Amino acid sequence: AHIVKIYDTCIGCTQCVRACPLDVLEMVPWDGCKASQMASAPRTEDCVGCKRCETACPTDFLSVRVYLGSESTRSMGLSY
Amino acid sequence: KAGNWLPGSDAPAWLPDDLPGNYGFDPLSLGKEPASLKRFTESEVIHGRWAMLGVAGSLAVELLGYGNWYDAPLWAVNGGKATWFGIEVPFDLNALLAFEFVAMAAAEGQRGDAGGVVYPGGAFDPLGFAKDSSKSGELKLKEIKNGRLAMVAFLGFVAQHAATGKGPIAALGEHLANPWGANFATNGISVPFF
Amino acid sequence: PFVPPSWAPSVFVPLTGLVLPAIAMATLFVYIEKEAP
Amino acid sequence: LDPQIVISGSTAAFLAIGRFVFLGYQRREANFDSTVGPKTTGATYFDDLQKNSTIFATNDPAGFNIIDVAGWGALGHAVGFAVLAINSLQGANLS
Amino acid sequence: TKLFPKFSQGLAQDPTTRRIWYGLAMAHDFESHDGMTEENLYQKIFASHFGQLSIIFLWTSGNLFHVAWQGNFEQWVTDPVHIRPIAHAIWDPHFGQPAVEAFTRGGASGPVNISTSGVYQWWYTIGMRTNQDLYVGSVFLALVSAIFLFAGWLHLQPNFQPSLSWFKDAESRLNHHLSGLFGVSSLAWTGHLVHVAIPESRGQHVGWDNFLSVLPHPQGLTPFFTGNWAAYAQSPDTASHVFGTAQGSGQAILTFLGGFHPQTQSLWLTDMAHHHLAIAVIFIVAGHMYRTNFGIGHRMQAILEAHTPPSGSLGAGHKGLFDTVNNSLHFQLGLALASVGTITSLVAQHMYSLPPYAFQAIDFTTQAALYTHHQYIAGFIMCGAFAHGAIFFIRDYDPEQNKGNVLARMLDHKEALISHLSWVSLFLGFHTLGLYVHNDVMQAFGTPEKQILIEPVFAQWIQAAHGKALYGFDFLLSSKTSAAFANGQSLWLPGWLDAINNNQNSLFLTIGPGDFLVHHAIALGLHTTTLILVKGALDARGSKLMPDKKDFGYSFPCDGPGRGGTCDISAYDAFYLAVFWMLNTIGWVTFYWHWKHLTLWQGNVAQFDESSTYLMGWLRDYLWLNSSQLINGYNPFGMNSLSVWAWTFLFGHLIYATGFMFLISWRGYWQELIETLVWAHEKTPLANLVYWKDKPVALSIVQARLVGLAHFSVGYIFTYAAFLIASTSGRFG
Amino acid sequence: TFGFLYVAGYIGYVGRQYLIAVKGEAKPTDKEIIIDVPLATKLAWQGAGWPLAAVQELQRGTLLEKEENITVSPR
Amino acid sequence: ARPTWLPGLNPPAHLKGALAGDNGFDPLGLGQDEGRLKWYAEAEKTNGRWAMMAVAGILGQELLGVTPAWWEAGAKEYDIPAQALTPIEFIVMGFLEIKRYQGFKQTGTSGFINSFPFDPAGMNSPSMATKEVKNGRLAMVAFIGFCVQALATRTQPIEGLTAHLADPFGKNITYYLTHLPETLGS
Ligand code: CLA
Ligand code: CLA
Ligand code: CLA
Ligand code: CLA
Ligand code: CLA
Ligand SMILES: CC1=C(/C=C/C(C)=C/C=C/C(C)=C/C=C/C=C(C)/C=C/C=C(C)/C=C/C2=C(C)CCCC2(C)C)C(C)(C)CCC1
Ligand SMILES: CC1=C(/C=C/C(C)=C/C=C/C(C)=C/C=C/C=C(C)/C=C/C=C(C)/C=C/C2=C(C)CCCC2(C)C)C(C)(C)CCC1
Ligand SMILES: CCCCCCCCCCCCO[C@H]1O[C@H](CO)[C@@H](O[C@H]2O[C@H](CO)[C@@H](O)[C@H](O)[C@H]2O)[C@H](O)[C@H]1O
Repeated sequence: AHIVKIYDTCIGCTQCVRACPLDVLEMVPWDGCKASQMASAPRTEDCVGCKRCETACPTDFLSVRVYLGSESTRSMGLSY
Repeated sequence: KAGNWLPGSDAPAWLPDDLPGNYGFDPLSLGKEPASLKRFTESEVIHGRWAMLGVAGSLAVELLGYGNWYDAPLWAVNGGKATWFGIEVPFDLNALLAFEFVAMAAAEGQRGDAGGVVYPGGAFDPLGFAKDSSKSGELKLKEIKNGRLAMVAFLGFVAQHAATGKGPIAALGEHLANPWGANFATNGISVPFF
Repeated sequence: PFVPPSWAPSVFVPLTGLVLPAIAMATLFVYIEKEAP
Repeated sequence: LDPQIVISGSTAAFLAIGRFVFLGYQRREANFDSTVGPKTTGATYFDDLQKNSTIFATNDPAGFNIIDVAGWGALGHAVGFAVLAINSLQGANLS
Repeated sequence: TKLFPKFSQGLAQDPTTRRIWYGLAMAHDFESHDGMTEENLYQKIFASHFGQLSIIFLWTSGNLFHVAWQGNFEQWVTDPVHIRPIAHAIWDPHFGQPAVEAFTRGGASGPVNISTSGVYQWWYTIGMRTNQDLYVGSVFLALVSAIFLFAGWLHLQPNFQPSLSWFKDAESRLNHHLSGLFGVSSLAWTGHLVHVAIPESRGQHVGWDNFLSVLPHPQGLTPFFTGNWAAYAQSPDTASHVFGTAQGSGQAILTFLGGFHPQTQSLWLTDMAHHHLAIAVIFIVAGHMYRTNFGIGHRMQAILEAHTPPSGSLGAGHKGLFDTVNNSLHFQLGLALASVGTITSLVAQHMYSLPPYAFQAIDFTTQAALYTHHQYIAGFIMCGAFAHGAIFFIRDYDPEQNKGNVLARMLDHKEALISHLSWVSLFLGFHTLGLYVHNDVMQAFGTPEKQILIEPVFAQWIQAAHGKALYGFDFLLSSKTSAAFANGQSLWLPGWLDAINNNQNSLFLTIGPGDFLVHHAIALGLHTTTLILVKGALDARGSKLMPDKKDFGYSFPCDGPGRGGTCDISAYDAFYLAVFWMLNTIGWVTFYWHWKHLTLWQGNVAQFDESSTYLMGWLRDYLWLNSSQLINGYNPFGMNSLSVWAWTFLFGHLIYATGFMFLISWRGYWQELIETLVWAHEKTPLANLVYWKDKPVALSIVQARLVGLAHFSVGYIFTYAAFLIASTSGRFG
Repeated sequence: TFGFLYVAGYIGYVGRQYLIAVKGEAKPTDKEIIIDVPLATKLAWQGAGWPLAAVQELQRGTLLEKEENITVSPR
Repeated sequence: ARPTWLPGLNPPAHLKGALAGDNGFDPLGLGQDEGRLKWYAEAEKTNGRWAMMAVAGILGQELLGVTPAWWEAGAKEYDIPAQALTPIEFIVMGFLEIKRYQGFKQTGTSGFINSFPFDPAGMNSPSMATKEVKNGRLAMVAFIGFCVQALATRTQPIEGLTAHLADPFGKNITYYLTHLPETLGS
């Protein structure tokens, strides 16, 4: 399973959640930004490591980071 | 301040004013660190004192007709015996190194443990010239100025001999014979394009 | 005493080039595939 | 050259200066190794191999123990044979 | 889950074939294993080193055994000039009769390979004369191999495992290795030369059976204990001495002749005896420098802490470096590979020009192989030296503990370092390539007098300082009135000057404009390879494109297509790109060495002088001209002894070209292709009964770069090895 | 050697002068793809004295940027 | 405050004086693990015991007129062929030594075959243990003296002593080390 971390520079644009092609991320309430919402990664066991979320994050440096880790059938994206 | 090495210049701050022989000469700011300057202050005096002995010795040998400073140790090579003022000495090179190494180690080692003393006085000033400690300013200035002059002179001995091969007294006689035709501009060595 | 027999290559070359590799590959293939208790 | 005079003579000089000249200086520099601290702090056999288990005490007033005698004597022997060997090269045929 | 690999649960849980590949590739990265501790890390490494030592002595034993069993050493020693050494016998059932006859040579019973490693000249020089001498050495080294293997087992046992602090006793290890490992070993080797090697070179047999009753010198130890050490340098071997015989021999065991033995064209044994005696004294003395349990010596931490320039030019200086070096194995390994890698180059440079083994010079194939062998190994070791320096920064570097010291300040001005290496590489490439192309155009248009030939005056001036009188500089050793010439005129200059002014040997070969261009191409290779490796290390911890690269490790595929694309952004990839430039650099070095020597060995040095100034000459007169015999090893009319090198030559081109596939085409194409193969197997009747246990997948992004680089390197090496040996051996051998 | 350096410094100095000149404009990027020929010709002729101008910038300390005004990566 | 090898040197802590012959001599601190010191103490005796027999054997063989010199005994041919001697020695010594080790592990003392300690005559006490070590150490030093004196002088032990006694100042290590050609040229 890969590791996905959300850092406190998130502005709650939701672009990472929309970009993710496996519904790994979601938005949750927060008080640390104007949007009052923060990205969350509750389902990292389904993450494949495409890093589409990082491509979509506007903040600099990124507020969502993916660290490729142990491989499995789900993370290796196999249908066989 | 003993003067100004470059008239119109500003003396470096890190050079204390009362330091003997202070002309404000430090283009490369080598004495900027106080700890380094303290070591340099001692080394200049020791270098000058050895240079004064060396220049006096080098001139004395040739003035009395015993050769030049450069030829003095040739006896230990060819196979001859040492001579001092024409008086034969019974030692050989390997023996001489023994006395000098032990003797100089004792003296220099004793000086080294003093932790930077450069004006001991006491037994080293039997006649009490600097016993006053208040009028010593001129004597310290006279010592360093003659010391710096001797250091420059000895470099002249080495540099001149490497170019012409003659002794310091012989070189002086040759300059006076033809001042315009016998100088560093006529070596054929010092200035390659002359 | 040291000199090996004149027939040594005939036995050792096939042994180290065809036989031991076969056993080594079989040993390694079984080992990697083996499942933990 | 006579080996007995040269080797013994050089050794005496190096022992004499070591005992009377550089003993104070040498000891001070040895304490600069104390500022860093001990090598290890352990109680295993391999950790014990890095400690001064045996302290070489001496009755000499200045503390010139046997380890110092070996150090300064070795330099004298090394210098002594350098002098003898170099002097031997004089009057050597085809060498 | 699967058992293999036992050291990583992440790999063992992987259901794909990546588990097999990655398990092999992470076996020796002990720091990454599950449950690893620092103390266990050092004990595993200590055990592994015993295994490496046992392999080295077993490999050496195998060489000794096969030469004695199947070689012609006893025949070769009689007439080394006109006999080709035999490496080992051939038993290939695939051979046809013409092949069996072709490889039968040297009076051997059957087919054999000709040796190129020079072990014959080496072993003959050190006193070996019979096959039984080699047999006893082979059994002795096989025993030594066993002992080291046992020691590796012993020190893994409960009561013999050293503690962590034992591996970090720097002062004690340096004292022993300098005085004992270096000093005593060199002192012992002097004993062999005085007692065995030198007498054997004078026709007197000395073995274990009689060496206690044979006097190495007529005056036995009286000169040694009396200080009259000059007695050992009297009556050296005369210029008429015939090696291995007592005619023309002398009596001296320690000399400083300084030249080459006239017959063997190699260094005198009495000089190599005095050499090893001299450094042994220095190394034994140097090994009494550091602190131990006896209250004298230096502590390395004190030395580093002291050396801080008072002006603050180097910041904190070397403060904190002792822990940085003493606690990081990658820092220590980087210093070991950098030092050993440079010394490997030095061995190659000095062995071809100062051949130490009798009759080594006349064996042209051996000399070519030995120089190429060690230069390629040096090149790989240098790349490893920088790789582990890059690994140190990611894994072991601690910014807080290195605050303001020299190491930290290197990262402060890394852009300045990289920018200037970039400028030097560009400058050398532009002008080096430009001058070659200019000279090529002039040759093409038929005006060889219009080309730009720059005389290597600076290098020719160095050769004058060493006594080469061809250039007329009359400088230092080239002038008979200089003090340098006079002082050494009684010790080694007569022999040295005689050898350096002999133009038939490789001691300071004459150089010209052709050597000017090639040397500047070599500089381009060194600077560019350093640029790639140095960037990979200084940027390992992060960069503007990836500020937090340290959090991902030394080797990762990429950071994805975002931010413009980040392919080959890790420090692992900088090393991967630098290997190509290392091969390119060592290739230029070995082409230059080989071509300049082939022309010398044929006597027509003018060919190199004229054709080496433009790049068509290299392609025409070196690569194309010298391939004629190689590619005729087998042809439609038959085959000869070179057919193995002809076959290996194409074998290299194939492995090299196969590497392009892993480097050009990347993973995404192949993973999708494998998915139709998985579909095809499952739907095929009579085959879907059989099934796999590891799900097939394409190689990883990082794996294919290594696999492609491995094929590239292997094909690189095998192609030139076959050409180097075939061109040199067929021409003369 | 000194023939080439004069021309090489001429080309480099002229380009640096033009690059500084357009940095003050509202849209520097559009002044680089579309060259301001009247300005370029003016700077082309004044470059003949680049060695004099280059040295005077060095002594006045305006040749190099300050270390604090240059971006660098984390270290 | 027992006597120590160096005047005015307090013995190191790991040496308590319990062992026989404990003079506090361990400049390298080799014996500091209690598990190794016990092994070394046994190892000291066995090396000394073999040395004591060896020194007596060399002296006894020389005093009884046996030839050739002790360093040429192997070359001489005896009733049993040299090839047959080694297998006999290997089997016999292997048996004695293996049982020698087995008893030491169980009891921690030294013995013979199945008896540990092997003291049939009942002579055993701290004084006897001390006397064994001191005589053992002397034999170990003595044997090395024989080996080196054979190398340099090439004379048997008693033969060398007689030459020294006859001409003390003329004959000594100084003479032999500077006359190897003469002595080895005979
Ligand atoms: C205690 C035993 C012992 C005794 C009684 C003797 C007695 C004698 N030896 Mg022998 N010898 C010994 C030990 C002994 N040796 C050892 C251990 C060695 C090896 C270094 C030698 C090597 C040797 C040679 C090479 C020669 C003699 C010779 C002689 C004779 C003249 C004396 C001489 O030159 O001595 C001076 C030189 C010596 C080496 C003797 C040293 C004796 C002391 C007591 C040894 C102390 C060892 C010490 C405790 C070890 C500490 C180790 C440390 C790491 C802690 C004389 C009969 C000469 C002769 O004429 O022989 C026929 C001769 O040529 N001996
Ligand atoms: C060191 C490795 C090695 C060895 C020893 C051999 C040996 C042989 N190869 Mg080669 N081969 C090898 C590697 C090797 N190969 C590799 C790596 C490849 C792939 C690149 C090939 C590809 C290859 C091909 C394509 C062919 C050979 C063939 C041969 C035979 C050539 C001589 C002949 O006329 O045989 C004649 C053979 C016989 C008279 C019979 C020999 C004994 C047979 C093969 C086995 C008997 C087994 C026994 C009855 C029961 C088990 C006994 C066992 C448990 C001890 C011979 C058996 C040729 C051949 O004939 O193969 C059969 C052949 O066509 N090889
Ligand atoms: C005198 C005591 C001594 C000795 C002999 C050694 C010896 C060795 N130690 Mg060390 N070691 C010592 C004390 C000693 N150690 C102490 C006191 C400690 C504790 C502080 C250690 C702790 C220690 C560790 C932790 C390790 C070692 C290791 C090693 C081995 C290094 C590899 C090797 O073989 O290099 C051999 C090197 C040379 C012979 C010299 C190489 C350099 C020269 C200049 C090259 C050129 C020479 C010449 C021209 C070549 C000719 C070639 C020929 C073909 C012609 C080596 C066997 C390592 C090892 O492998 O352990 C198994 C290891 O891991 N040691
Ligand atoms: C004595 C020196 C030394 C030592 C002790 C180590 C030790 C280590 N290195 Mg280092 N390294 C060295 C030399 C050394 N290196 C050199 C010389 C280079 C330059 C080439 C490198 C380059 C290097 C890199 C780039 C990396 C390491 C890494 C490592 C670690 C893991 C190694 C591993 O898992 O390999 C496993 C071994 C393999 C997968 C196979 C190795 C064999 C290769 C692929 C070539 C095979 C060729 C083949 C035999 C040819 C067949 C020919 C055909 C005709 C038959 C380990 C701590 C890795 C690490 O984790 O660092 C933190 C890492 O990234 N090293
Ligand atoms: C023959 C093949 C080749 C060539 C010519 C180069 C050239 C270069 N490489 Mg590259 N490289 C190669 C293969 C090659 N590489 C391979 C196989 C790899 C493995 C992936 C790499 C990996 C690599 C790395 C990792 C690095 C380089 C670097 C460099 C530069 C080194 C400095 C230099 O020589 O500057 C002088 C420049 C040249 C010789 C380039 C050719 C110039 C031509 C002749 C100009 C022609 C102009 C003319 C007007 C015609 C134009 C026509 C057109 C408009 C139609 C240079 C641009 C380093 C770099 O960029 O340093 C700054 C660097 O870091 N290379
Ligand atoms: C008691 C006393 C005293 C006396 C003392 C003495 C007398 C001493 C001595 C001492 C000594 C007398 C010492 C010695 C030492 C020595 C040594 C320590 C040595 C070493 C050596 C070496 C190390 C060597 C080496 C080498 C070799 C081997 C070879 C060649 C090279 C060389 C040389 C390097 C007095 C009166 C003063 C005071 C009071 C008390
Ligand atoms: C990145 C990194 C790293 C790495 C590094 C490296 C890899 C390096 C290398 C380096 C090198 C590889 C270097 C080299 C150098 C060299 C030198 C510096 C030399 C010198 C020489 C000399 C000085 C000489 C002289 C002389 C002559 C010339 C002649 C005569 C004689 C004489 C001696 C006088 C490390 C690990 C640290 C870690 C951190 C990071
Ligand atoms: C032909 C002419 C050749 C002349 C060669 C001269 C060689 C000089 C070798 C000196 C070796 C070191 O010896 C010298 O070390 C220290 C000075 O550096 C002195 O020792 C002192 O030095 C420190 C630094 O100044 C002081 O803070 C301390 O009080 C003390 O450590 C020693 O008392 C002296 O003996």
